[PDB]
Amino acid sequence: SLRRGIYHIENAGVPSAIDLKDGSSSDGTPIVGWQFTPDTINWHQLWLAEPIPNVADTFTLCNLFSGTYMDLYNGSSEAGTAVNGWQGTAFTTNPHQLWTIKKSSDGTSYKIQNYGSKTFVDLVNGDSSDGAKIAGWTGTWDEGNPHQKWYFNRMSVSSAEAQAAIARNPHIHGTYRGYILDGEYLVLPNATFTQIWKDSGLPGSKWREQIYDCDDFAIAMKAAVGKWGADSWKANGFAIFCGVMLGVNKAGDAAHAYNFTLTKDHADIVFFEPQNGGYLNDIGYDSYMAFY
Amino acid sequence: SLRRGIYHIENAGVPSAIDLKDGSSSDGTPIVGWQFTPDTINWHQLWLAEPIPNVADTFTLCNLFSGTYMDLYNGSSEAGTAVNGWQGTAFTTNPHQLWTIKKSSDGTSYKIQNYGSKTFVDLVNGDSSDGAKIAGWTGTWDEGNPHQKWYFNRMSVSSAEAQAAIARNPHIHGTYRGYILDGEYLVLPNATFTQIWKDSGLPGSKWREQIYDCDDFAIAMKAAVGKWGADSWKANGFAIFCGVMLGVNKAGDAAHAYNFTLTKDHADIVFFEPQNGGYLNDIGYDSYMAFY
Ligand SMILES: C[C@@H]1O[C@@H](O[C@@H]2[C@@H](O[C@H]3O[C@H](CO)[C@H](O)[C@H](O)[C@H]3O)[C@@H](O)[C@@H](CO)O[C@@H]2O)[C@@H](O)[C@H](O)[C@@H]1O
Ligand SMILES: C[C@@H]1O[C@@H](O[C@@H]2[C@@H](O[C@H]3O[C@H](CO)[C@H](O)[C@H](O)[C@H]3O)[C@@H](O)[C@@H](CO)O[C@@H]2O)[C@@H](O)[C@H](O)[C@@H]1O
Ligand SMILES: C[C@@H]1O[C@@H](O[C@@H]2[C@@H](O[C@H]3O[C@H](CO)[C@H](O)[C@H](O)[C@H]3O)[C@@H](O)[C@@H](CO)O[C@@H]2O)[C@@H](O)[C@H](O)[C@@H]1O
Ligand SMILES: C[C@@H]1O[C@@H](O[C@@H]2[C@@H](O[C@H]3O[C@H](CO)[C@H](O)[C@H](O)[C@H]3O)[C@@H](O)[C@@H](CO)O[C@@H]2O)[C@@H](O)[C@H](O)[C@@H]1O
Ligand SMILES: C[C@@H]1O[C@@H](O[C@@H]2[C@@H](O[C@H]3O[C@H](CO)[C@H](O)[C@H](O)[C@H]3O)[C@@H](O)[C@@H](CO)O[C@H]2O)[C@@H](O)[C@H](O)[C@@H]1O
Ligand SMILES: C[C@@H]1O[C@@H](O[C@@H]2[C@@H](O[C@H]3O[C@H](CO)[C@H](O)[C@H](O)[C@H]3O)[C@@H](O)[C@@H](CO)O[C@H]2O)[C@@H](O)[C@H](O)[C@@H]1O
Ligand SMILES: [Ca+2]
Ligand SMILES: [Ca+2]
Ligand SMILES: [Ca+2]
Ligand SMILES: [Ca+2]
Ligand SMILES: [Cl-]
Ligand SMILES: [Cl-]
Ligand SMILES: [Cl-]
Ligand SMILES: [Cl-]
Ligand SMILES: [Cl-]
Ligand SMILES: [Cl-]
Ligand code: NA
Ligand code: NA
Repeated sequence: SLRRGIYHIENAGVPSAIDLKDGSSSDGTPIVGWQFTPDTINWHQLWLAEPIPNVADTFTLCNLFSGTYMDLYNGSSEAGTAVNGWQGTAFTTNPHQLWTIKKSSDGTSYKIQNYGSKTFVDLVNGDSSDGAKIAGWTGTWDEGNPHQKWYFNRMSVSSAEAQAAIARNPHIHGTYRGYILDGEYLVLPNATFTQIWKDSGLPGSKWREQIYDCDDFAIAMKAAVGKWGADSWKANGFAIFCGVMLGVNKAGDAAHAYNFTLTKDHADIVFFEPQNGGYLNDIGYDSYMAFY
Repeated sequence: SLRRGIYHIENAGVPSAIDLKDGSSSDGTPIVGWQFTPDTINWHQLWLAEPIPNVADTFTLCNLFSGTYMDLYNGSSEAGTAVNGWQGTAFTTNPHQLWTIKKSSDGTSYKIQNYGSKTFVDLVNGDSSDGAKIAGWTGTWDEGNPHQKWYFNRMSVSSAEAQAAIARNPHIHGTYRGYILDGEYLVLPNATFTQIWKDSGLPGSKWREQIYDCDDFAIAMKAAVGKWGADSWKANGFAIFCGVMLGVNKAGDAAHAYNFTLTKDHADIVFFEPQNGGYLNDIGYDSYMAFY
């Protein structure tokens, strides 16, 4: 089963993503194929998949930027029926907004079927151009047709996943305790994590004994990433990944406060020094506490 | 011995505080007697007392706002010698800026003696008017003269003191762990804590599932109080008191993230709800973790 999470949804035949045109919140805004840049935030192309209770393999798909839902227009089973963004709710009973998502016959990509119409999300004619129509279309679960096949590229971690990446790190103190604050997290590219740091004003902050020292830098970075999240995205039900750690050096006589993020493959953490913007696989400290 | 800390220094004969005139950082800015308002930040009237290593009962006194030091002008032992703010450093060997501070013969107020001149800080003629001259003057350790007697009203807590106030609270979970970030903390009046909340923009923030929920409010408040500290005060070597707590309800099935401060008498904590500005002796949660 596809897991709850945020996905960048990429056609299997051509490198077009599912894009809500201009990120618009208007009802009936077209969902189209569009090119994308890897290792960036693709602002109009992220989708929060919310599993429906007791309805196997069935989800709402909420655009992260607009807060509006993937909607098959009037639920029509006619081939060519528009797929658009439309107002809704995460656990709606409106079948126009409910999608059964299961692996295709290649075992890697998925097909996306409207729960009411039983038709599939289709990149019409396999057209790779920016703005190409996506429609509901007749199809089967098992056929090869790449027009109806979609890679769900996972852009978030659950809290259990973040905890696993931390636990595999070698720079964790024996007395470590971690404090989990949310359930599902958008993982940022370093380019974006850095941009938030820059825009927070921290690059200009001066270290001052106790009154603006390492703990203040680290907490300010976390707060800046939390503000960024709320100010940037209209969907609810996820957070943005940015941790704080306290750590102690090998000699046991100096402690430090810093941030952390996740690798691109989501399997490991990487430390961030908010006093200078650097990313480090070894910051010189073993973490005794984290919150994220 | 007077403990390291921040003090509001009040004459024993008349209710005038030691005030660095207009908070000015200029060398030679007069230190004068001035009236004050209890339970406020008295912006020009706070002094960070730094003990000198191996020099019994002897300190520098740094104005918290200006960052400049109490200085006996050219170290003169003449009665009437100006006491002024002047550039220096926390552990200076300049005797013009070193002060031996010990209890007077009333056992409550202190006398303040210049380490070089052996003269005492004196509110000239006991004058209660705003802007009255403070000077160095001849005197004795044991005499009653109220012109040379000063109540050191303690406005900060050590970390050990904050930890004690938390440990006496009844709403602490069995699994509680606290994480100490600094060593000495300015305790804010609630009026000021509230003003920082208002000025942070939090009163206008909307609760949103995971993306701006209780943890985000609490961390933003802490960050706002940390920014306030650095932007408001020029002295170093202290922090501003504002904690974050995570807690769990009695039934064990709901958790919450909130802030905390200290009572006026510094002996107890009081919870703060950053979603609405309220102060509570019981927020409905027992804390399992804190950082401050
Ligand atoms: C059959 C029809 O279903 C619902 O209307 C849908 C639309 O539903 C969504 O938007 C409407 C406002 O237009 C409303 O906010 C609703 O809660 C939301 O789910 C939408 O799916 C469009 C495009 O496919 O189709 C129908 O208009 C319902 O509101 C109608 O009363 C009626 O039951
Ligand atoms: C080039 C082409 O690929 C396949 O046709 C697709 C369409 O395939 C879907 O619709 C057809 C009926 O129109 C049939 O139901 C098929 O099972 C289903 O997957 C559809 O993807 C459209 C729009 O993008 O493009 C092509 O027509 C294939 O069936 C055709 O034989 C042909 O090889
Ligand atoms: C005896 C004299 O002592 C020092 O000068 C002091 C002043 O010292 C303070 O300010 C000066 C700059 O004016 C400098 O920054 C110094 O480090 C600092 O401690 C001050 O106490 C004034 C007013 O009482 O008196 C003397 O000017 C030293 O700089 C001089 O060279 C000389 O040794
Ligand atoms: C009213 C007055 O109070 C006391 O005199 C103080 C001064 O006291 C200090 O200085 C005198 C010498 O001028 C002497 O050394 C005394 O021990 C020392 O405390 C001084 O505080 C000035 C400036 O504020 O005001 C008064 O003159 C007292 O000795 C006088 O007899 C008289 O009762
Ligand atoms: C917010 C906006 O994002 C970018 O433009 C989007 C655009 O983004 C995708 O396509 C561009 C090329 O047009 C790049 O491949 C990006 O990496 C993609 O994410 C599309 O989403 C369209 C259609 O909805 O809207 C544009 O606003 C960027 O080019 C803009 O500068 C801007 O940052
Ligand atoms: C920053 C400034 O603070 C206040 O004025 C100070 C003044 O403050 C004291 O005296 C006033 C009465 O003049 C009240 O009692 C305050 O509670 C005191 O803290 C003095 O410090 C003088 C001399 O250094 O400077 C003034 O700037 C306040 O009145 C101003 O509005 C302002 O907030
Ligand atoms: Ca949360
Ligand atoms: Ca600090
Ligand atoms: Ca610290
Ligand atoms: Ca959150
Ligand atoms: Cl094409
Ligand atoms: Cl096939
Ligand atoms: Cl949701
Ligand atoms: Cl008077
Ligand atoms: Cl006497
Ligand atoms: Cl200091
Ligand atoms: Na820096
Ligand atoms: Na509110």
